[PDB]
Amino acid sequence: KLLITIHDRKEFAKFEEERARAKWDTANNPLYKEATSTFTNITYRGT
Amino acid sequence: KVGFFKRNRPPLEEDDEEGE
Repeated sequence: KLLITIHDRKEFAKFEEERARAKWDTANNPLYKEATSTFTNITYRGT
Repeated sequence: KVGFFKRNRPPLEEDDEEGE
């Protein structure tokens, strides 16, 4: 009767979203620098 | 056939499957 063990091993199949979802998704969109996607043309330099 | 009907139908309709 594996139809249960094989049908139960699937429990982790979708749970794969729950984990990534967790509470605050372990990632409150930190961004850090996503807005200004223009990271300048490597022309940094400064004085 | 077993847990399938008794795993996703109970939280909604205690039906089997074909009848959803």
